[PDB]
Amino acid sequence: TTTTRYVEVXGKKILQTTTT
Repeated sequence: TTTTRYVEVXGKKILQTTTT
């Protein structure tokens, strides 16, 4: 939960690029 990952969403996936 920091780098470029691909979580399962909308019954598929999606790229993330959020940070804390």
